[PDB]
Amino acid sequence: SGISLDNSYKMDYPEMGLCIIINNKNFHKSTGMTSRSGTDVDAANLRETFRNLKYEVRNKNDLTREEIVELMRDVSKEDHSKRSSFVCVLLSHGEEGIIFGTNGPVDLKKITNFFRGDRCRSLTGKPKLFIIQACRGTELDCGIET
Amino acid sequence: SGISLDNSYKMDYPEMGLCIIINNKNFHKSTGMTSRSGTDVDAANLRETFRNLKYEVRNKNDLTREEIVELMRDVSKEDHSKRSSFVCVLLSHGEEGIIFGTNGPVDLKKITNFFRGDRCRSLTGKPKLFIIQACRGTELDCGIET
Amino acid sequence: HKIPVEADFLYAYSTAPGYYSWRNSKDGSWFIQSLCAMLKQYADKLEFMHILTRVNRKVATEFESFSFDATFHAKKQIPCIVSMLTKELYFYH
Amino acid sequence: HKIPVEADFLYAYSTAPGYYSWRNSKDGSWFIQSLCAMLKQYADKLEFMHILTRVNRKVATEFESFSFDATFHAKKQIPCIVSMLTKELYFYH
Repeated sequence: SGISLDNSYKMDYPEMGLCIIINNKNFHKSTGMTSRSGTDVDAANLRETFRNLKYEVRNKNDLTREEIVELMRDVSKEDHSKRSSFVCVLLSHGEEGIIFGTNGPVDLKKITNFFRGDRCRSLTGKPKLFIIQACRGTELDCGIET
Repeated sequence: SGISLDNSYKMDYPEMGLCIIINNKNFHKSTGMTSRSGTDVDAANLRETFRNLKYEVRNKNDLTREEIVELMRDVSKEDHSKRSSFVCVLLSHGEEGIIFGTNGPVDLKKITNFFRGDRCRSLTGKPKLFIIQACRGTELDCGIET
Repeated sequence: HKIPVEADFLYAYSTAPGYYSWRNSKDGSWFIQSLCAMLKQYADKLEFMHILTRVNRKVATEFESFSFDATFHAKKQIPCIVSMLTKELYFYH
Repeated sequence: HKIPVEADFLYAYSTAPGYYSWRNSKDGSWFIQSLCAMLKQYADKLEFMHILTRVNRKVATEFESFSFDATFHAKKQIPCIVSMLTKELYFYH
């Protein structure tokens, strides 16, 4: 065939891939974390948006730190051979490098490590997208008038 | 005039802007930091590359932590009104969030803060690029066979 | 013969390192609102990084906090695109 | 009426967060070598994020460490593009 360039990811596999949405709104009282009002609006918006991009969306609500790790591990163990990519959306409280389960923190690195090129072979060479809606600290941007 | 879209930065100012290259090869013995052999090759490559992009390149070699902060402060105090952008290249030893002067560390945030939209008015709305060639920790990527 | 194990990852952060992330109880978070709007409008036209750049501009220009608490009033937000991708990404083909 | 003070910044890191950054005493660092090569070849043709993506692929595929020390042998590297930019950036006009 003619000249072949590989500047774009192959996104024509039979399936676009999974879109895992973790929506944490209610947190255990003991954590002292407040409810995240309006997060359901985000969760629904994402479900529809990615549905239209042909992603197999799976919504999970109010997951403990244990359940988040278990979910990610299980998902990374699936056969993504026929999938073009992987998308994970995290909606919760957070700190730099951390996402909160309903009962405690989860290091983002622990979550993403399951998908490393050497740990999830069926996703090796494929785009792995993590969308994070959570604080990364307490700093506030005062902005500048333009 | 016809329809006007602003999807691209205005890069047609009289000047493209400054390209400050900080090349730290030799470090004070007391730090116990080794010389960065070959860094001059990088420094020269960048000088020529950005020269061809019409940037006003300024090379600085072996700067102490004090000199780095002073340089950045002074540069941020210049009038960049006629410049399209700003580029700063850092070549040195480093750790996560840190770049090393020849005699000690410098928080990257301290360096970039001088250029905040509210602290460097002549660069507000203009692209500020920081290119960092330095370690961000000690982790090694074992890679995966494809 | 090998690729980095950290390659082909894209982290679309709602905010810059060390910063707070804003949410509107009625409309949803500033970031997700903007991300979905831009994907809906440009997913069949622009490369992913360019879509995310539009998201950065939308969040940066169209949102500002309002609070009775001076500490949290009139604040802004800029998302943070972190790419370890090795190719351009288009949702269409 | 305002923009974030952290907006319009682009951080082109030679390596991923927490990782070592490789350098060749003779050819220079893997990242800078690749960055200059891609800017020389594409600065008058591609948007900056796309140029940096090419840099990611070049570093990721064309470089691998060789060391007598097993600890540092056969290692790889992926650069890390961190964008807080609000518009596309072309070095030409």
